[PDB]
Amino acid sequence: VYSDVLALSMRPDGKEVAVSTLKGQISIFNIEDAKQVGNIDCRKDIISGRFNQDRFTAKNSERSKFFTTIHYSFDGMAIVAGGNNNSICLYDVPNEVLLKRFIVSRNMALNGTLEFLNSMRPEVRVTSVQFSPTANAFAAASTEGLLIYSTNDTILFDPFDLDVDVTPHSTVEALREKQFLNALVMAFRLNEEYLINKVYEAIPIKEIPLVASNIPAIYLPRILKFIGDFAIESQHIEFNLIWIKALLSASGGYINEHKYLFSTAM
Amino acid sequence: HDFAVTSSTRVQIFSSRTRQVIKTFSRFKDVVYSASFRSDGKLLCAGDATGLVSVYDSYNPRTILLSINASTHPTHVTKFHTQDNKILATASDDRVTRLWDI
Amino acid sequence: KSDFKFSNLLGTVYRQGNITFSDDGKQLLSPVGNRVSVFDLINNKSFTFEYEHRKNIAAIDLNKQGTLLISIDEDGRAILVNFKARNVLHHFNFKEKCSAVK
Amino acid sequence: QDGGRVGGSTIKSKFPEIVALAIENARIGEWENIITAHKDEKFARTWDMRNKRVGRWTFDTTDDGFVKSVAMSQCGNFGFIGSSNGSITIYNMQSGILRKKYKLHKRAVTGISLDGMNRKMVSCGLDGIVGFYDFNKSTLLGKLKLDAPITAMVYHRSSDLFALALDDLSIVVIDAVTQRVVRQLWGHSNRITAFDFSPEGRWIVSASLDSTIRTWDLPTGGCIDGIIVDNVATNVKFSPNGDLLATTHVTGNGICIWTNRAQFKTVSTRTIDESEF
Amino acid sequence: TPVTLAKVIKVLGRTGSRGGVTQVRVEFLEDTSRTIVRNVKGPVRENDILVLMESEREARRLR
Amino acid sequence: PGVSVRDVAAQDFINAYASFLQRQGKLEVPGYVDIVKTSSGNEMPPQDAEGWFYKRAASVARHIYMRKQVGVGKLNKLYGGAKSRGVRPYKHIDASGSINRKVLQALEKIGIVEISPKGGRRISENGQRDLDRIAAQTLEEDE
Amino acid sequence: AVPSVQTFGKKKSATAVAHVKAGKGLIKVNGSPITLVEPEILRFKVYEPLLLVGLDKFSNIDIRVRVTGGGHVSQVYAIRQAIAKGLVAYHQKYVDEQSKNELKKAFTSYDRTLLIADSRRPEPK
Amino acid sequence: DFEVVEEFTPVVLATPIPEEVQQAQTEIKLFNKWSFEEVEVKDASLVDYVQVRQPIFVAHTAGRYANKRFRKAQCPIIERLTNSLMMNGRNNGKKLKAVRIIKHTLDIINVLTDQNPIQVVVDAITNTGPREDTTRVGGGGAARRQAVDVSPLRRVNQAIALLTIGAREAAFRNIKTIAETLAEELINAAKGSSTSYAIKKKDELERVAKSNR
RNA sequence: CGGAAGGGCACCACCAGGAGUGGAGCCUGCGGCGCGCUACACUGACGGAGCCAGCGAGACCUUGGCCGAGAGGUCUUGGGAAACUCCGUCGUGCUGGGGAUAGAGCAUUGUAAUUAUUGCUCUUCAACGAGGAAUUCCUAGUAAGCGCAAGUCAUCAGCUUGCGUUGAUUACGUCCCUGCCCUUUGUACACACCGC
Repeated sequence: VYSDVLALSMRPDGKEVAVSTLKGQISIFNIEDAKQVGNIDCRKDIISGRFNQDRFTAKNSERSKFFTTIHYSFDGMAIVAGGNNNSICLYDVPNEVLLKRFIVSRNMALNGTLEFLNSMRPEVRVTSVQFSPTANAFAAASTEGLLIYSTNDTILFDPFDLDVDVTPHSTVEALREKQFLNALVMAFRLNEEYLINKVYEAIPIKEIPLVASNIPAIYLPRILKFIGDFAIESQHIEFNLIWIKALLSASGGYINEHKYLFSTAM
Repeated sequence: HDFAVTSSTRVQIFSSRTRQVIKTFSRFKDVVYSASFRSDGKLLCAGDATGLVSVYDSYNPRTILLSINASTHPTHVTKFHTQDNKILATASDDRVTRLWDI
Repeated sequence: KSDFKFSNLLGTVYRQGNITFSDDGKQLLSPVGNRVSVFDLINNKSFTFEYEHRKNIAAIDLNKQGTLLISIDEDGRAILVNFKARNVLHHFNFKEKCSAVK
Repeated sequence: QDGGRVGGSTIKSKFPEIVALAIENARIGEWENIITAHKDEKFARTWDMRNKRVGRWTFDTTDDGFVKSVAMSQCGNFGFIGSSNGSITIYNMQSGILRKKYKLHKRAVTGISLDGMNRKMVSCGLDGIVGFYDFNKSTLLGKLKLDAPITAMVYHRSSDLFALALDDLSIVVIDAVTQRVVRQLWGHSNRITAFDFSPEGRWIVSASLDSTIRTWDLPTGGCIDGIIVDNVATNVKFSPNGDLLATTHVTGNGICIWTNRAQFKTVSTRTIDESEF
Repeated sequence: TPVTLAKVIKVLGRTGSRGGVTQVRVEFLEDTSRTIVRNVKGPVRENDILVLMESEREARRLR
Repeated sequence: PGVSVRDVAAQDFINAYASFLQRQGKLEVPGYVDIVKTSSGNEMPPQDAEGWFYKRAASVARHIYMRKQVGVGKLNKLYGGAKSRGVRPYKHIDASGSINRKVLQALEKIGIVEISPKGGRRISENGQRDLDRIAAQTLEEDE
Repeated sequence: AVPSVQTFGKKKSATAVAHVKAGKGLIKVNGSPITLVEPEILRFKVYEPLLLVGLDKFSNIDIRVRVTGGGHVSQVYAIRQAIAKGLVAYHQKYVDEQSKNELKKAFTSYDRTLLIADSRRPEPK
Repeated sequence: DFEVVEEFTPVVLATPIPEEVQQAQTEIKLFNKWSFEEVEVKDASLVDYVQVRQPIFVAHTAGRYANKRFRKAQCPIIERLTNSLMMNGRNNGKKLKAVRIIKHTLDIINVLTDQNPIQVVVDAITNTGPREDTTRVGGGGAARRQAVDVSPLRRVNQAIALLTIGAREAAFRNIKTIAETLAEELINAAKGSSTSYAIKKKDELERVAKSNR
């Protein structure tokens, strides 16, 4: 590489490495070809911090202009990065951009927290980051402890392949007229937790196997993941277990052939 | 812009603006008899007095791109096809004409 | 998929200042350096408030009716927040270093 | 930078009124991060925020058409200038230089947006055609054609959903990934002036010359709220935190601000548009 | 002659086979079910395609 | 707009200038050009005996002008290739200083070059101008 | 003064200093136009960066390359490396780093040794 | 319909750049003379081993293809051919001369058959790679031959080796030269003429395998 | 003392290929054995043209000038290699690949015996037509090709050792053979595995 690598991580499938160097560029290599698939600059999207005992600015110093910790996501598509700086930056591999940037702490007691001072000591730094193997949250171990960001709110309208006639009222009407498969598909197309929950607990046992047979392969992963994240803290055990058994029975070969796609789900 | 002339054991390529000996062919043993270009203007074919014609690309005398053995009698006339790109015709002292594919 | 909220803080279950119990007695509020951690005892869970302060929290208090939370750092900077939604309502500035709130 | 002359008037007078505007924060203090498209001007200006000054880049259209629309990319490096003649020029902001040029509309381009991923770009003009381009490559993914002329476009990059305010008094919500109309909001009795998405992407607030401000719940596709204001609202936006509504009316120098009770609690979603009205 | 294609699925190690020759299990490309244990000579790795003049025969060890 | 052999190729320029010198005629070639050997390491005289002397003269002019001043010994060092002593391995052999000096004297008599202090052989101004003229000629030779 | 950047390319034992300045768009090597590199089969091996990235950039940029040491092949590889590095350095210093990254991506996609040397350090078993 | 304008001032350079150079810009060819598109491997099981995907100007990449086990499979096929060509006592270490030979050979292939030199090369390789072969089972002294299959990389290696040795053998002591003899070899191999050394040898190997399978 | 079972490693083994010696000439170490260098040509030879290195720093080198085909000599100054590449000639014939040897001529070196050595030139054109039996060596800037420089206490001057240049094909697996080596009290510490 062009300069001192100092952090490394590896695609969960096991084909690529992502290495952060001291210029602050996250290069990404393909292993078997030993070649460079692509790199992501990071120099400008880093909010360093000024020091009260410094003589210079918080921009023109390379105090923490690089990332000492990298980690992938478990779809292999995203990267979390953190360093001695004040920022935790979330990039994504395949298109070489940043999705998000969090600021670790606003606390002027901690040293590198002021960008412009208002007219030895505890500094702020992220010593190591990781995603979660449930891929709904990630943790960053920093000077102030183990911060844990999560998505378990899901207050967000993130629909998928909608169409004009897919509405919550239409889903309820589907339930009343007993096309449980159609109701579940429309529930996911809307992609809203409460509607998913309602239809899921609505459909009956003597018909679960038919639905599990007829769910489309696009929605196998989303349904598996939802069932898992619901069955942790839900009390309807054999409801969830009949569901999972029916799912595996109806579609097992597909999951075996694309194990890497159903990783977090399984 | 160019034309080929037969002579004693020698085939000469001349230009049009310059009208000078542009290319030299002397890899024959005896005097040549016929010279003909192809429709594509790359291959010139020469019928010699050995009964084996030599066809090769223009502007590359240092290659005998093809040496086709006709009858033992010396070959007289050799021509390309016009419409076709890859057929040749020859006539020798054997009173028989030969059609040849590359 | 690309949205994350600060949902928890692990380590440092208590850093400085007042510790309090909730009305129902089911929840313990602790001040961590900037933020406030809530430990829900009967359901065995934890939680941490999204908002931060500017310096270390110096005192906390919970309204008896279990609605409001005042929290003051070391310079009168006080933030008054709601629970049943977990949002910051206002933030006022008591100019001298507070010592206790009730 | 060349150190050459600027040829113009010796006395100072301010720019024409600012018609369109776009701004990003991803690279503040490093170069310009605001484009303003001025009224009846054949080029847009750059503005720098942290310096609070006008930057050193002017963005022409190279088509002799006024700048009807501008936009700017989430990475903060690209600014787009959509003419009144269909020329969609794409400029690089650090060096204020020209990088690309697109030509699909023959009427005035009235809205540009580029995904929060810098992959797809959507354009919408008065002639009634919407053009889905790729931006990483330089091809055309698709080209839809609605009924009436498009007035304006608001893009929500979290969910890849953008809404076009039309002339037959409708909003049309179209999603970029699958390239087709998902929702069609009817109800405004008059020209639609401004509209905007919720940070969570569940609501559209639309203000129209019937002195009305409505809020549509997208999932049910229905108006859950309608307010009759005295002065028509000439602009409307949310704060990135879904807790302030900033609106501007036709009279008064101010900017009215609104709090979000639905932020502090729940709100029923029952269509009530004609119900009140 | 009618030849057939196959995809290697697993190289079979620790079988005592003559140097240079290697055991291998293939599954036919045309129909994904049926699999044959063949021998190969060159360097071979998993998940590449290999040509059979015969389908019926199955390789044995080669001492 | 002002070119030079620095902008022209080597072989094309040498051939063109050699032809120009053939046509011009006044070069005063020596009488034994057709027997001389050009190197003790060579083993048969040059093939094109009619103008190889002119080709050598043109190459000398190119070398001097690419350089600035060169002696006959420097020319001999530059031109003299390696030999083949057979069963024993090879060793480096200088060129024909005699031919180099008839070339050099002929170029002085023509006026292409002028003499050079610190001892040496430099290019003359008129020769430089004519060299640029012929370089432009062979550049726009493409019509 | 004038914008100028200077880079080095290095094959086996060939060094190549590449000077880049804003100019009329000429590429000279050893005082001669680049169209006259020596081995004449590797003319395209050295033309690589220009046709990889386009030429209008070179139309605004002026380039000067001096080479010393190594053989024919090593010198050629040094030249191409020097040109590629110098071009990217200039685009980094005087124009947008957006185009810097596009250039670097295109170069590394085509052949990475355009940018980073292939230091063939040995291997003992 | 729709267009993208990328170049605005027509490109001029203070150093003259030949026109074939700007066409090479428009699309990379080989030797600036032949495109790689529509060059497909007419035989499955062997694509992803014979590589013509990524374009190349001259077959002189110095990439490290002998470190790991199948970087040969990642090499461009033409460079592999030229390297195999530059193989004999008096030939070692003249890659430039090998390149010249390959260039003249390609030109000659086009002149004789108009279609495409590189397509001809690829077709010849695919056609001439053997398909079965007999190892020498000692049997404890009863030396016999046993028929086994052959992996695609070995097929490619042997195809190239057969062609190269055939050309060198057929032009060792003969008025022909290596360039034209290689062209003849390649053309007849694409034909499957059975008059080429390569096809003859492949048939002999496969016949032996067929016999004592 | 012997046997069995299990596991590892190797260009003294398998497997794939490459390159040699052995034929001829030359040189020279061991006494017939063995090591170097030049050949058997067309991926060449020949002729013009193009030019790209690095190690090396204790009457001498020399830049430049004058003649001489060459070799060489004469007058003045101070203490940038080959293979390679571009065009041109040659063509398959022990021919132009190969230059042994022989003859003649031209200069240099010491010296005086018309002594010897060196270099150039002419003419003379031998063996050698790719090297049996065998046999050794070899996995990446590696085999092999090409030149240059120094002789730094041993060893080397028809040679040692450095440095630069050009740069591959085929394995990168396997214990099947040929060997060789290890183990047959888990000893240590969870889980699992194994169980004279």
